[PDB]
Amino acid sequence: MPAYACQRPTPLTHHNTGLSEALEILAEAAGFEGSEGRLLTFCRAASVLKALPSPVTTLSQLQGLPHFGEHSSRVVQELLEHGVCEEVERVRRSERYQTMKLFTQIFGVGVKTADRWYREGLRTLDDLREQPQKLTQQQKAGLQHHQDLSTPVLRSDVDALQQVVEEAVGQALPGATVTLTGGFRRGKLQGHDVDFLITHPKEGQEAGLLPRVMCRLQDQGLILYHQHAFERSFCIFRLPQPGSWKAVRVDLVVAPVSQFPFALLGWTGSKLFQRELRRFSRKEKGLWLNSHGLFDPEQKTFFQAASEEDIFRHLGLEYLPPEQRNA
DNA sequence: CGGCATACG
DNA sequence: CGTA
DNA sequence: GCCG
Ligand SMILES: O=c1ccn([C@H]2C[C@H](O)[C@@H](COP(=O)(O)NP(=O)(O)OP(=O)(O)O)O2)c(=O)[nH]1
Ligand SMILES: [Mn+2]
Ligand SMILES: [Mn+2]
Ligand code: NA
Repeated sequence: MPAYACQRPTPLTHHNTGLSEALEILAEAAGFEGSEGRLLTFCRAASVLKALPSPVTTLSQLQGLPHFGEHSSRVVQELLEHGVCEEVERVRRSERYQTMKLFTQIFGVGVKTADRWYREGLRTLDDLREQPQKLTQQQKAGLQHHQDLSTPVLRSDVDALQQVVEEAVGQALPGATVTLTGGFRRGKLQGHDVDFLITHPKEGQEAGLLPRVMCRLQDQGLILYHQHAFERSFCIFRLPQPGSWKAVRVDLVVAPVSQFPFALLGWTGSKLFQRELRRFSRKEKGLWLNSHGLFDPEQKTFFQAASEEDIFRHLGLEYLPPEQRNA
């Protein structure tokens, strides 16, 4: 088992679901308390279990697995022996965890805002609604639309949504393309949102594209919320439903075709996979990776990539298709 | 012990 | 600060 | 919380 998640395939479904879910609760709790290091270790341990070829049945099977020390091993031990980890259950039922989860789930609220609200004594969505002058416009949208945004987006919704985005994109710039990224590209059947990456085959033609796309979607009556030169938009869209509609979160990102492989790689995720890939790049290869490119800080040069395959090769990693990036 | 990804709105 |  |  290699130590970085980008060095091993991680499928969407696996053989240690219960164990990984428990470790991810502890990760989430760590994040709520501002401990990014502990969040990372718990996420990485969870991901290791996702990458295993069969279920862990005995504690000895954790011996020599990366990211399993005393704490993570004890969590697994208790789950294997009793079907439940007391620490995890204590977290699940803490007022602190439940409220931080509720608040951070709101579009426009992060850990820092949630924590302040918690310290101020606020606990429920109706608590926030009763003092709305204190909310940003983004948070007001997030709170108004919270119920719809809490409903999973279905893979069967994505097709009709991509069609409307393509129509707007084609008027904004003929020849521009729309590629489905995010979790759906990794094979997820549901999502919290839909992520689309937009480019044009002629380098430079994509400049100024996103405002044009957004103004057109807005004129079609499809945009319940967006922030508005820019290249990423975090929207709430009106999606048709039987006799009605629902609000869904849609992310649009534009990249030049030169950068498209890097943007596709970054936006396809998973989040942990990309963190691990960027960590690997810098720490093991001395190269700086982001969603725009891959920089050699010695040569002061950028790697031209024509594909995701190119990027994996340049980093000395075996290629993983999107379905095996579910770290 | 230091480090923990790296951007844009 | 929020967001991916 | 863990690797390195
Ligand atoms: O902090 C982040 C968040 C997202 N990303 C990348 C990876 C992620 O898979 C992708 C899309 O982000 P989403 O928040 O939409 N998550 P995803 O599509 O993987 O799952 P879902 O939308 O179902 O929660 O953007 C990062 O690199 N860093
Ligand atoms: Mn997504
Ligand atoms: Mn998204
Ligand atoms: Na949030």
